[PDB]
Amino acid sequence: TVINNWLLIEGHTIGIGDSIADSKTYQDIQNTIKKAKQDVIEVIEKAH
Amino acid sequence: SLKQRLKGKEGRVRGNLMGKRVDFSARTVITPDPNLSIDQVGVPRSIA
Amino acid sequence: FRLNLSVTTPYNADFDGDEMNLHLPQSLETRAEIQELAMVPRMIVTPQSNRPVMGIVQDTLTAVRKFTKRDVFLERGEVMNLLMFLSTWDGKVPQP
Amino acid sequence: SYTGYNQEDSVIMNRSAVDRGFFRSVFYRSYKEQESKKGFDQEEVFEKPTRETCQGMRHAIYDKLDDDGLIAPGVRVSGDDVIIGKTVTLPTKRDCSTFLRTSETGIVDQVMVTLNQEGYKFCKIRVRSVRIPQ
Amino acid sequence: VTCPNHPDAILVEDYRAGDMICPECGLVVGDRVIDVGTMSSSDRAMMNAFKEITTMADRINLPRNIVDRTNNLFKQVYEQKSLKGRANDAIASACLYIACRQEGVPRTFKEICAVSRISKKEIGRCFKLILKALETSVDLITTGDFMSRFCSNLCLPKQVQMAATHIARKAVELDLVPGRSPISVAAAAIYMASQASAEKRTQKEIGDIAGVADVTIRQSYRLIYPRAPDLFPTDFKFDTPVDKLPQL
Amino acid sequence: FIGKIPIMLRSTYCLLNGLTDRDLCELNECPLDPGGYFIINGSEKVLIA
Amino acid sequence: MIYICGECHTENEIKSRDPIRCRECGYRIMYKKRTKRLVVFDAR
Amino acid sequence: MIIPVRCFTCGKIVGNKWEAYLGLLQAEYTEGDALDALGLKRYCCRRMLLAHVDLIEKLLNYAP
Amino acid sequence: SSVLHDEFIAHRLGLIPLTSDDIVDKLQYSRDCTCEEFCPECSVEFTLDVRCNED
Amino acid sequence: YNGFTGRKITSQIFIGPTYYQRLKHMVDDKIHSRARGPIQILNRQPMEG
Amino acid sequence: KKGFGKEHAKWNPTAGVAFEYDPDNALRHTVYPKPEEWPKSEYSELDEDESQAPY
Ligand SMILES: [Mg+2]
Ligand SMILES: [Zn+2]
Ligand SMILES: [Zn+2]
Ligand SMILES: [Zn+2]
Repeated sequence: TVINNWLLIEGHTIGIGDSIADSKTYQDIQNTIKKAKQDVIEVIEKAH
Repeated sequence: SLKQRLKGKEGRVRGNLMGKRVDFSARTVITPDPNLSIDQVGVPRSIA
Repeated sequence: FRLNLSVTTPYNADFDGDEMNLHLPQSLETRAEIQELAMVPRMIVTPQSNRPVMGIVQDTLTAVRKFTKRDVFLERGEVMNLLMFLSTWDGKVPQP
Repeated sequence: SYTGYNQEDSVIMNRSAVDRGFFRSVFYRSYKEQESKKGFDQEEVFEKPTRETCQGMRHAIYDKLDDDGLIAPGVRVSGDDVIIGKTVTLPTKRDCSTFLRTSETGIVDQVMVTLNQEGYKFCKIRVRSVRIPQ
Repeated sequence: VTCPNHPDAILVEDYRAGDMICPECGLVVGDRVIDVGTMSSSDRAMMNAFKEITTMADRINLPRNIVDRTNNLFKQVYEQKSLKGRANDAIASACLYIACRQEGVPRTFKEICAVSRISKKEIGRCFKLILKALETSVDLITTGDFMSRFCSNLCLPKQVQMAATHIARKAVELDLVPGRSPISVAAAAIYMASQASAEKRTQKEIGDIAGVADVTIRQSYRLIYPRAPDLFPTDFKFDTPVDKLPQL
Repeated sequence: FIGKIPIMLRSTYCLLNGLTDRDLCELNECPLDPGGYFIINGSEKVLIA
Repeated sequence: MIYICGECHTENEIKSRDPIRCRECGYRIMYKKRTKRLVVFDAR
Repeated sequence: MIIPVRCFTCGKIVGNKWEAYLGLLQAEYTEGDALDALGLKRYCCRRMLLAHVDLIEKLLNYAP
Repeated sequence: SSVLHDEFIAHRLGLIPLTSDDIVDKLQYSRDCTCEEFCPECSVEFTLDVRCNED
Repeated sequence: YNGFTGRKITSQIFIGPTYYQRLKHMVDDKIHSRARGPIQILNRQPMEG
Repeated sequence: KKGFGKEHAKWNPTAGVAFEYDPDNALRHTVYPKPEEWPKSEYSELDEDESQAPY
């Protein structure tokens, strides 16, 4: 009871500002993903 | 025949002595109500 | 039918179109034995794994995590307001 | 999260928007009855069963029925009302009938009378009922 | 069902709870007791006759409510067995003629002959025996009952069909045809009607449909012709003046 | 004569084949109804592939 | 009582225990006429 | 089937504006302009006209 | 005999706004007034009657 | 703003128009109760009425 | 008849009723995470290059 009745003073939600990241982060994520893909290609060629 | 009448699932022993239909029971949809205790439930007035 | 959330986790319920059966004790010995054996306060901890089955759930837990930081300060008005909802309250206001 | 009444897959909804037509709907339902001659003497017929002649009836009211044995459209038929009066002749007259289910509170929409495939007279009745979100 | 304490003036049956309590004071005289609502020798020939009844009814092709009573009429005729020593197929055919009349839609013996081997005379003979056998009355024929299918067989529009019916109706009310078979009369009226519309047909074709001849219609026509103009309904649209109605 | 075959609605052998919306509405039929089902004793039946 | 044809909408009193057909149209689907006892609604 | 007489959220009267919307659009006013000229502004009252399907004009094709 | 059923029209009527400028203070609540079901002291009677004849 | 006290809400709420549907399962159709109702005849077990 | 808006929503006399106070977070009743992305209120008295009044 007391935490619901405080919770209408504080309030809560989920938008899509809660679901996005800054460019510095996105660029770093893209860099590592590209490197991982290249490594798989190197493994494939040696097997042949 | 009297074997098929006293036989298995929905017979006279698996269907009328162990499992039987009981009077005095009502079912209704559930909805929240945070103003109740744990010890309580809220019954509508037509079922009651 | 209307029930408290803390009771959702034993029954494994959710409120998107479930249905729940209710049985009514008729004699007086059976109402006494349900009262002294199987009430919902008497079944908080389980013998299966010697821990409780019911704990704070859903919004209440998130709000409690945000009600108990160190930068959270309550003015006099909502101290009056929130202390209106305690059934186990002394009658005394704690000094801030 | 507003007051706790929308926890664990629920929704709070505006009451004074429901009063302006929000998500209001209607609900129709039809019933069939067919008079039949199952035997040479056992014969059925649509008629208004009278208390002293017919015998197997319940004490429910039979005033809404017309002379034919069917309810004219427009009346407000509630639960446990009789809508079709069908009497069987006894080898005097032993009446049957059709009653509503419980808790309908409908309004009789329209009544149709015609002949089905094997040529027995039969009728269809449609009941209208409005459903406001709750 | 009897209570020692007091007399029972009324015992309502509660359909909803499947219960029986007595209103005047109250007592379940009965609680939870009311539930809430080659081998064939006989008629080997009768059994086959109803297949043959069905096989006879099938040719006419119509909702067979007439047939079930035809089956019960025979069953009844069979049971008395006063007329047992007679041909079954004639009785079946006679049962059939009767049912159509019993349904208020008789079919001509001529038609009934089409679906059976029995002479019209033997059907008529058997018919009277059944009337006597089952002791039941009949009804008189009306022309309009055959206005529908014949005009249909000619694909004549309702207006002609309905006009004919009035012409027929007016003619019989005036008895312009004393003793004349209403079949030949209806047909001449139909002829007159068809002759009053673009849908004209030769008497022989009509005669062929009514199962009669063209000379048979010619006489009946001669009897109705004097009143050809006035016999028509007030709601009609000529395709040919009554003056220009042919003579034969 | 041999017998009678059911007819799938809106086929080339139905009474509604190649009609215009002014006539489909005149027989109390919906111009948007797709067709492709049978009418058997009042009911509407559909065949599953 | 009084019935309404399903095609031409011409009212015609059909007597008890009588065949079900229109007149001037020859049709076999009849609709019963609306009642004359009055029922009141709420705009609510 | 027919334009509601009141917006479900505000309560502003929206029923009388249906014919006008068709006319302004007919005049080739772009939809954005038409709504503004009618005077609806809040995006709860614009949803009323922007997303309305008029089924009453197709039930008037069946003879009574 | 229109396309909408009876309870559809009874609902689109209640939401029509009536001029309530000055005579709301002279009207009793129909549950307080000492009259019968209705009287010109706690009510106002309307009437509609339309018939379509042209095509 | 809060509707009961008119105060502002500390968080900002995500609001916008969406498209909802009304399913067929209504509650007027799923409520039922029994208390000493009609019983059968042969086995005297509770029966529907 | 006569009534008010607690009976039914056909008896209330008003469309939307706007209301607001403290157009700039001088009291910090609401807390912006990034106070720069928020449009300035219609009633504000701040400069064009400010976000909130000082607490
Ligand atoms: Mg679930
Ligand atoms: Zn007609
Ligand atoms: Zn609005
Ligand atoms: Zn009054």
